[PDB]
Amino acid sequence: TPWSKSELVRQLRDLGVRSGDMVMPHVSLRAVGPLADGPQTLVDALIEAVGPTGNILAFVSWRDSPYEQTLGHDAPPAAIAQSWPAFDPDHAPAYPGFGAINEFIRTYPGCRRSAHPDASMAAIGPDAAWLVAPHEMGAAYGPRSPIARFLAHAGKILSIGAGPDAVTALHYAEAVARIEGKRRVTYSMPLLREGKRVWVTTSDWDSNGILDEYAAPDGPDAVERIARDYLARTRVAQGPVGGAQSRLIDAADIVSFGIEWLEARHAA
Ligand SMILES: NC[C@H]1O[C@H](O[C@H]2[C@H](O)[C@@H](O[C@H]3O[C@H](CO)[C@@H](O)[C@H](N)[C@H]3O)[C@H](N)C[C@@H]2N)[C@H](N)[C@@H](O)[C@@H]1O
Ligand SMILES: [Mg+2]
Ligand SMILES: [Mg+2]
Repeated sequence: TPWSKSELVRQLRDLGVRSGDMVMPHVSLRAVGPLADGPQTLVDALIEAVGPTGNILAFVSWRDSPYEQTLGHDAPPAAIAQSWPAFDPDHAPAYPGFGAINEFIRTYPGCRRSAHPDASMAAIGPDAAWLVAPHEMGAAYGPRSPIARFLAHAGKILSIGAGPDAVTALHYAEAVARIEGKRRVTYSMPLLREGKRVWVTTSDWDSNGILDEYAAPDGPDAVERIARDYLARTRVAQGPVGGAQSRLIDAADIVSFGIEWLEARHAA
């Protein structure tokens, strides 16, 4: 029988979500199983669980990010440059590959959306505007990004059937780790500025693997390795949300662990 909003809220409370919390979810809807009203049921449950003073932050990206089409070039290729849509935060759909729940989050009334087209973050709650801006090119997951502010805001990572590789906040640890050999990428995104499309080319840390040994397309990357080690070494509330094995992780603690993990393994 499909899970109801009330059942999910009670499960979230059992896992340790409290009114007023700042939560970043990573969801496998397949693991959760059927929901009374589809994915919206779990969105509504998350909002109820954090309450009217709580906040949700999600990494939603953009269905049409021209990442692969511009990667490695000093400017967008001519055909891309002429016809790609500018990123419009009000209308651009979320990227399906990071979870189908994210499009429901981003379209929720009052949701705010960050300006970085590839790293776009959506937030719901009283602190949403403060969470989502600034989000500049060159600051995808590191200092000055919404992730940085999430980590300063008592953030909790709510993994609902998701694997250790899903922990986006660990890209902050990669950004700040004092290690040699860090990989960077160059790409271009089409922004809206005063109603006009402006292409911006930037470099940033490689979010597909901070060192060569973490950058195999299949993984495992550093996020996955760090998170697997952390979860083997730390008390973390675990329990069901819907049909999904779930965990509620202190974000600052896992990111600090990840910085240490990288710096212990890689020369400065
Ligand atoms: N590397 C191994 C990991 O790979 C993917 O996760 C990555 C994404 O690939 C990356 O995406 C970027 O590169 C994509 C491919 O070019 C673009 O499509 C996308 N627009 C662009 O933002 C995110 N920023 C960070 C995330 N950890 C898998 N989901 C994950 O399970 C696996 O562990
Ligand atoms: Mg508050
Ligand atoms: Mg809207």
